[PDB]
Amino acid sequence: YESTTMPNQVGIPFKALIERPGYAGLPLSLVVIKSELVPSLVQDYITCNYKTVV
Amino acid sequence: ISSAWSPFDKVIVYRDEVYNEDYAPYGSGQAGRFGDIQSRTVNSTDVYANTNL
Amino acid sequence: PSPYIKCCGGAECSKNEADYKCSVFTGVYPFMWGGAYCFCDTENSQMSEVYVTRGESCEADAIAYQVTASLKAQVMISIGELNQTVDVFVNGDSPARIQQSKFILGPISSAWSPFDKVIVYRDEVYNEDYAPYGSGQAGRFGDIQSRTVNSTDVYANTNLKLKRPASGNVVPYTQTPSGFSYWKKEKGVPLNRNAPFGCIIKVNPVRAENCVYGNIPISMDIADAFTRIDESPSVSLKACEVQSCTYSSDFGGVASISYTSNKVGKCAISSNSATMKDSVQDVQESGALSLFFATSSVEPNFVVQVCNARITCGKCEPP
Amino acid sequence: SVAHFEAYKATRPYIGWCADCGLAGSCPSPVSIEHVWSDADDGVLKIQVSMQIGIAKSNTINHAKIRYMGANGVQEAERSTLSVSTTAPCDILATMGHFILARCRPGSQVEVSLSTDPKLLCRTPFSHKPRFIGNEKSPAPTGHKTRIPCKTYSHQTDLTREEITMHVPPDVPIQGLVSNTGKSYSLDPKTKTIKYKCTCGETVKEGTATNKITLFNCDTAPKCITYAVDNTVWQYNSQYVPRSEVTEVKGKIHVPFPLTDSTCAVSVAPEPQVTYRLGEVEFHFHPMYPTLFSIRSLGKDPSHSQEWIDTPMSKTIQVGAEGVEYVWGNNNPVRLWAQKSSSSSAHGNPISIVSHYYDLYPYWTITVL
Repeated sequence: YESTTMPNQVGIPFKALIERPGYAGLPLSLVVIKSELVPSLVQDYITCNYKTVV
Repeated sequence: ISSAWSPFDKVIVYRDEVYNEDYAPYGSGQAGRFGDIQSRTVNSTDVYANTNL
Repeated sequence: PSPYIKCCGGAECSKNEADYKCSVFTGVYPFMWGGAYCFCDTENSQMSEVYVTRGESCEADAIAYQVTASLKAQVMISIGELNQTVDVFVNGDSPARIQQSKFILGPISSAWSPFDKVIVYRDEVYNEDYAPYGSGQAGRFGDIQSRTVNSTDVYANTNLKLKRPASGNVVPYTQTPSGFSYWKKEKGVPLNRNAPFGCIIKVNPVRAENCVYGNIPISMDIADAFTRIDESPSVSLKACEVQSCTYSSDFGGVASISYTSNKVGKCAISSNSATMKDSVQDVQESGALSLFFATSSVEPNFVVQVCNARITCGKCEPP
Repeated sequence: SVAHFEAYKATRPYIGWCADCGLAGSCPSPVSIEHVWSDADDGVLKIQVSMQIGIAKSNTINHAKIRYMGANGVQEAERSTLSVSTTAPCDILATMGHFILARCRPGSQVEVSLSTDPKLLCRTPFSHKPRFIGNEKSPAPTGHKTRIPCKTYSHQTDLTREEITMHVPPDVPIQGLVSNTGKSYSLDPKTKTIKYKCTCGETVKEGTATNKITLFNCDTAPKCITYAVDNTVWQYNSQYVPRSEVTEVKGKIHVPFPLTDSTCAVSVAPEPQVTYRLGEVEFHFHPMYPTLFSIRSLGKDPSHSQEWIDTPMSKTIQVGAEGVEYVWGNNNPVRLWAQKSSSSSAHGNPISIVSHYYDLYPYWTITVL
């Protein structure tokens, strides 16, 4: 039916074709191009240098 | 996910290169400390800081 | 949308939107009603279509937050000549100057905060956990996921059953209400009475008032020299009268302290071994004072001082 | 579009399928409910219908007139009666063109009807379930005790303010107009321009017809297709309008009545009588029409249960050193402390002991052990 655990290795061609009983064609080949960590941040403060005034 | 991780923590992201720095916010009082200038309104000149003159 | 017909053999949807479902029925309008609008009637096709659009009810109905709270105090400071309270953060060191005497408001040790994974409807803040990326599906909170409020495209899940016509009338279809509409009724349970040990969470300020937790270290360098002595009357005839004794303990202490003095001056009394009404206080000869207390139930014992001299009370406890 | 005049002209009105034509009988009705949407907590129904109210056919404004188009083409009609009815009467909040605002009662179906000159009605299932805001009502409700937040669809009409799309090039529904009379084909134009594509025909077999012709060797249906159509028509979907085109074009229409926050005035029941014991508080509920009650805490435990209190009962809820909060109806919370006989001076001792001469809390029963 389904379901494996692949390791995340870039550029490795992983072959899954686990499907229902009976011969099941049209396999999944999957390559990982990149993982992309998409940030979930809270802004604590903004800081930059300053203009001093007399 | 089986497990998830990021090497990020408290970070201060310069445009020169991201750098890993610790700090404690609202803790100004003194002439040191990373990120002594704290500004939150970008429509106002207020900054919380400690400086010496 | 109601049906669009394509004469004598159509093709499937290749219109797209934020979410789409599409079925192509073939051979339709078998007797027609003159809504064929084609030569064909024996081989016509109807491309039936549906799509999602995002409503105007995306105001705060509902927004999922991961909170870690920042700590704010409202301490009231009285130097005995400026009476002000000032809202100020307690994260680590916080120097504040009033008449160029140093105060530092230290950090409060929070046992827990009521703001966690919570859901906020605009009707009312509600305490309710979710699983991340749990919306766009049925059986779990939500049925529609939009990443930001401005995003006009959504991943939505709705059920529609389209059928072909088979009669002299014109289309069969049955349509169920939206998934979000089912959850609108459910809400959560109020975020207004969660967390033990104070914490009243009020919807409009989006914050939690009167939260008693831990100890607050405080440090100050304050100018109280002046000229020392700043007048210390010696004191005699020290007595404790206890009256007005009636059971309960969710209100303050009522003690009266009698003494007699041999000088007029000013002490700062009382300290923390008991609680006075007045902290800037004129101590005079024959000074009987009914005064108010407020620690006499955390610490029923009280060592009341009037300057140097002192005694122990109370005497009223359940017999 | 830009404005009320321009909007209404460019996206011509239209007839749609309505499967109630008398409360039974399925016909093209010129009144057809397109959609009912409710995003108001003021109970308001934004009903979309195919007639256009407050504009005439001459492209001028008369509240007395209304403009609709169906299989007699585009006509003006008089309006002096307009009603909506769930399963029981409704009050119309505001009406502007396509859109109707109404406050109705519960019902399984929603009926848009008139009787002045159209003399028809369309009734379509749309669910509107009970609306009970406050906790009291009264003959001719208007009561106030507490303001509650709500959301609503504006009273004011906007000449432009958001859009919705309309689409598919002119194709105006007909139900049958052509028939084989005798053994020849009699082309009826009626009172509109008719476009037909005919396999055969002696005179006409493609053209815009507005006269009567007889065509021999011709017959209705898969080989002679007639429909009346007139230009500059984008319609919004109905339920069961079929339409075919060879090209794909759109029109737009403006949306009066946007969603906006308000506050409503409602009465809830005044506070029930309280009876007091030594450190404990008891509520005796008075007769009133159902009030939702909360019994909560945040002082010592987070704890909460809810019930509708519909009938007189005494409930004992305990109040410790920390507060206890009772929320009754939609009113703001009352907080209550421990009332025994009031005050303290020194009660209790640092080595823990309990009130009066009881044995409970355990501080006397330890003594027994």
